[PDB]
Amino acid sequence: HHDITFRNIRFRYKPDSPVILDNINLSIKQGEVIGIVGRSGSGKSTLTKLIQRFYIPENGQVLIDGHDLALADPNWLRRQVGVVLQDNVLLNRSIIDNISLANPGMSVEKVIYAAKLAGAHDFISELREGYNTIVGEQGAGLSGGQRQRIAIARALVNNPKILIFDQATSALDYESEHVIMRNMHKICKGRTVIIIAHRLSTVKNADRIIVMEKGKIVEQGKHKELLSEPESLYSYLYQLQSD
Ligand SMILES: Nc1ncnc2c1ncn2[C@@H]1O[C@H](COP(=O)(O)OP(=O)(O)O)[C@@H](O)[C@H]1O
Repeated sequence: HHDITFRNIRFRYKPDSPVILDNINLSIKQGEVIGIVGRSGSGKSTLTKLIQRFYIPENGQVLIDGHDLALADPNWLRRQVGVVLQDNVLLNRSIIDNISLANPGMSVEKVIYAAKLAGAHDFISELREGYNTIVGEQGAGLSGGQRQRIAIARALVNNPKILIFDQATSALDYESEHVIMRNMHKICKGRTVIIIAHRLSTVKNADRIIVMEKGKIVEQGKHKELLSEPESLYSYLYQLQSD
């Protein structure tokens, strides 16, 4: 059983626009943790946009959990996928409102569980106003790494079977980075995970790494296998990011 399948996917953003995704074929097993890497503009983000049916491919199919997304209920699909957004925590609103910003009438309990997996609960619980803390600046003063753990909690709150991490657009403080990496196995447990990675090192221990270039998957495998292809793009990108 594959949780996510792309078959022969062709996609451009607008009728005249350039083909961005060119005959993408991908099958991700349930519970697999996938890293997608590649230069900027290679199509990484577009791939995840298709998973959420934000856009519709001119050719080929996307299937989630067996189901062709053409036919799947858009509300169900929405609940099936949690996305860890970058820089998308509403400042004028409380931590709990921010975490439950999908189903506002859900359990404080479910909010807490998700913050705990995300490694946010401990810092939230030591705030004067706790979960009612208004996230925004002067109202509290949450750091960027703290807001990011809130973003993970948000993605996790409805217990999605698929979790997607959008590419990091920023550097997090060492403590936030540390807590997240320490909790990653708990966050991903029981879910099919896609991580769009800035630094290759981020997805070193993924079950499989997908290497995209100019809208195509050019290489795929575990890190060690990808580095064994002598002239691989993966090796080149790996060398470019080495210290
Ligand atoms: N909304 C959009 N409309 C038109 N082109 C877009 C849009 N979003 C992304 N693109 C383009 O599609 C290509 C791949 O984008 P993207 O999927 O974001 O790559 P990546 O995540 O690898 O950096 C780029 O040429 C980018 O400018």
